[PDB]
Amino acid sequence: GDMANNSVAYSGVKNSLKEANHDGDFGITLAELRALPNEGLSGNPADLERREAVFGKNFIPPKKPKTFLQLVWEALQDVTLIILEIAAIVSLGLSFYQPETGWIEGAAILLSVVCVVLVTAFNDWSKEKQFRGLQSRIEQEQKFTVIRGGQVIQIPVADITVGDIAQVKYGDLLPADGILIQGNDLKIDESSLTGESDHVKKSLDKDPLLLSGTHVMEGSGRMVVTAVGVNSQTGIIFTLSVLQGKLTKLAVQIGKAGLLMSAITVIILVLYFVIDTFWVQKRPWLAECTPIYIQYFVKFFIIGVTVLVVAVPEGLPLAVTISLAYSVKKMMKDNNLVRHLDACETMGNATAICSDKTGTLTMNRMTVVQAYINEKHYKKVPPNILSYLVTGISVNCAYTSKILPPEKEGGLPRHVGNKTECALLGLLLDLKRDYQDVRNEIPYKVYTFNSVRKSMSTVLKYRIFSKGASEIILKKCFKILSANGEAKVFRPRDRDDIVKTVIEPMASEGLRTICLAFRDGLTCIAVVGIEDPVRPEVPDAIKKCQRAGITVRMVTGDNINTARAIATKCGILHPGEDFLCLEGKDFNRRIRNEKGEIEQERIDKIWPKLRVLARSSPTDKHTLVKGIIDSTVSDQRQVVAVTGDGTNDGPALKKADVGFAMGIAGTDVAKEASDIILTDDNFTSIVKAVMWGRNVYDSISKFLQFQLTVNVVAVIVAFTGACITQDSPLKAVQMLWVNLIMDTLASLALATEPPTESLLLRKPYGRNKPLISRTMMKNILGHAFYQLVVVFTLLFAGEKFFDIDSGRNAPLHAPPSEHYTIVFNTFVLMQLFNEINARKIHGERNVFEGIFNNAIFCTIVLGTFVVQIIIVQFGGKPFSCSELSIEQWLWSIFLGMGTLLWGQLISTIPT
Amino acid sequence: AAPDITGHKRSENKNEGQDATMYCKSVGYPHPDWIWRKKENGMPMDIVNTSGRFFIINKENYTELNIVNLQITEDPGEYECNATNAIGSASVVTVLRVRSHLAPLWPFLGILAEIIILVVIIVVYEK
Ligand SMILES: *[C@@H]1O[C@H](CO)[C@@H](O)[C@H](O)[C@H]1NC(C)=O
Repeated sequence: GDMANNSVAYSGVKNSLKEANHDGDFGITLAELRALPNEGLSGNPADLERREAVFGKNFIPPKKPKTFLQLVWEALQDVTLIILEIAAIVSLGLSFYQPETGWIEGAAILLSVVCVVLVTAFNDWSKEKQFRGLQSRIEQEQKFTVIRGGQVIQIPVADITVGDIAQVKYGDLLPADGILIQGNDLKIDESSLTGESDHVKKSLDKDPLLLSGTHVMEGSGRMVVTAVGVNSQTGIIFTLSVLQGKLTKLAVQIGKAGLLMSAITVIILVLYFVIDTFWVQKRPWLAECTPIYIQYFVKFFIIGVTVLVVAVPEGLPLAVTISLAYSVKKMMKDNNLVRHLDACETMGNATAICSDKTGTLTMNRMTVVQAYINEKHYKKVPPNILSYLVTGISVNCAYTSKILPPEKEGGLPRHVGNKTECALLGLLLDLKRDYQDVRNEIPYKVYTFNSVRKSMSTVLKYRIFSKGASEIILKKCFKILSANGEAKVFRPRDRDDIVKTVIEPMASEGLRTICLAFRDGLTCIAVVGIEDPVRPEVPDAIKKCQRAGITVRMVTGDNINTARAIATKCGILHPGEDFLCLEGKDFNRRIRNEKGEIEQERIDKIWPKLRVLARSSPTDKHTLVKGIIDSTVSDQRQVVAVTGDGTNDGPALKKADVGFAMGIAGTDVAKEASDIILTDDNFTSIVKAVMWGRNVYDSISKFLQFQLTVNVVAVIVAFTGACITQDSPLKAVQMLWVNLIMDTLASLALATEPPTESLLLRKPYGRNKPLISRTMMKNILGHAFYQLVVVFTLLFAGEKFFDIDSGRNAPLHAPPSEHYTIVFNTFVLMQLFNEINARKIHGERNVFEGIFNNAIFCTIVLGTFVVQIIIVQFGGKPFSCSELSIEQWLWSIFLGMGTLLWGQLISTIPT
Repeated sequence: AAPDITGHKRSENKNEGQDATMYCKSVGYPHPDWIWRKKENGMPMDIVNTSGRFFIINKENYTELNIVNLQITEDPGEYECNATNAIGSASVVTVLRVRSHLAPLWPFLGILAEIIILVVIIVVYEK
């Protein structure tokens, strides 16, 4: 409890830029030492908890999410349910009294409505639990660069405190506000706070203040934390679709249709009763014994409401949200992390993937395959060669080969730094020489990549050297080491006889040539031979994607033949016909009249031809993707999935319909603007994302044919049975049980499906193609016909068939039934064996095969089977069944397997 | 007054060897005499005790017919009781049916046959 917190919430962070004239008598490291500078961390993992307790904790929570009691309250306000409760109370009300066991039919409605609303609430609660399970792990991974011991390591963003040091650069965020100390250029964004979406300098003269929720655009530097949590400024101010349109339209049409069909059954029932009693079969009996007649009106009205329960699916778009939730939690294991809940379904309808090359297709573990030291193209792998070791070993100060990973079995090491350099040093360690012996030698001026022509050079002992490209540096070169050796002064003899006749016949002709040049007009030490390996899965993956309609279009900043090499080696440019690449400049030349970028010509041309867009800019990728998603030729076009992880990848990645962002070496501005983070950069993970996007849109209709079948069969049974005899055969509790088997439990059952590889054999859908296809409708009407035939055979003639006496028709009081139990059991077990047969759209026939990837389906179907085994023998007079016995079970299970066979017969007779 | 039967079975399903318990409960005064009949070809017939399986216990206002050792060929049909006093008579109908002679076995074979059909179809298509 002793620090410099004299302003306890605005400690120095009030406003720019008249604050740097007086910052607690204007001394930045003095305020640091009064608050703690470079370079120390802590020793005590409780001292961090002291400054947690004293200003403060970083993690800012939302009011989350809702109590379970809140959702039980929420789902008991549907007007259908409250009308059902009211009529249940009235139904038992005209039992007490009338001029026995006429008591349970209302109590069963009341208690069962309590149970069905409890099950729907428990559903919705678990749904929010899986979205929290997503949200926790996406709250991780955002690490920073804290100066701890000089062995600087990445800690999570929540466990940061005040008094520590952050070492920031271009690409990442500001997690906690503060004070500059050291360097640099350091332009930042301020688009989250101020409307000036521009670039602002930061230095120790103007603005030593950094703001959380912004992100650095270029430069580097080093800061000291001021504030965290809600004590931070953004926290204080924070204190003070695509598919579902079709489902809402379809559900409103079903709502109107069922809302009229229930009223038809009600009107027919009251008319049929009053006519068949009092105006005909009459003898009018209008007398003082009224409430039995009002009691029959109550029973008719309960049939109407219990048909409206079935005929309106209570949550239909919640199919999308359930399936997408369970899909998110199982995607997270497949390297594929979803950040916005609309890029799951949208891709989806992918047509093009404007990918990048470096790291996304290749393995990004490159080697040094060839070389030119002994004058020529000798294959895979002397005081001038000592000088060559001085070049290849004294390149930088952060070469960082940490070579003894990962289990010390197979010689597969990884590295740290820009990986061409580590490839260079790695196959200069394969020439059995000590680089670490000569790296001390101590480091004059070793230039960075920043130069006029952008090489990276070194001035050391007066032996000045420089890495950098052959078409960048070899122009400046003066002479060649002659076989150890001597000097041979340049000419266009070199530029055509070596640069063309020897350099251009490189491998295919990759890759990325540099020189490692002597300085003092230069001297050709050697050049290269560089190759990064394509992943072993990529040439299968691009073919598997290519068959699925998606046209991959590689875009990179690279030159020039290199992209052609990797294109033909991967299989994008099938070298039969077409098409052509670019140099980098010509896409800006094609076209501007007059400056330009005419969407007429750019939307026209050259459209299917850019499979390679080499030497790009982020502005060039933005021009391309902005050209693609437009009003164009084919009027289906298009939905694109761009990748990319540069700092300047803001607008392009933002405009496209589904983003992607690398997540090994990928800057944080790219992730905050993204839509899906990949975790191991594999292009096969984009293939798996396309697979899951197929899977959601198939799982919706795979739910929907089951739900639509149960709706049609229940409504026609209720209507026609209620038109011949004066009641529906399904009483008002077991109708709610069929609600609970078709609406919440069914969606949770068969909406969770692992995908296959059969979802990659069809042309991708267009976003106007209808929701109930033809085979869809065939399965619907076929199973509807079979169940109407079985239910009406067991409803009109099951009494002269095996046994026993006709339940139709019956008085009010009543004995339960015996015959209607066989109707109800054949109906429910026939829907349960349908619930396997609705697992195949788009052709048949492997059911059951293979329902063992699901745990949920295989527990819900057999659980509902066992629950109905209990409900039929037990609780008879409440749940309107009776003590059913074999053999009648075994005939009903025979007819259930009957629908399992007849639906398999519907796999034939196509159109 | 006239006899009036109150409680009885409209049906009875039993199986082989069990004991079919049929009863009628009458009210009225005096207590009526009980006659059990059997419906044959549109005419009421008496119960003949050549099977040795009929046991009638008649009290004042309660009766009970108990037919031991049921068989499928003879014992199912239609039965009735006759509660008769000096004022009149009364009658209700209690119907018996027996489920025996296999008894339930035919659709179990149906299940197994249909399993074999669908498994054969899945075998044929996947090769
Ligand atoms: C039928 O005969 C047996 C044999 O004695 C006897 O016990 C039984 O009471 C008789 N039943 C009737 C209805 O006569």
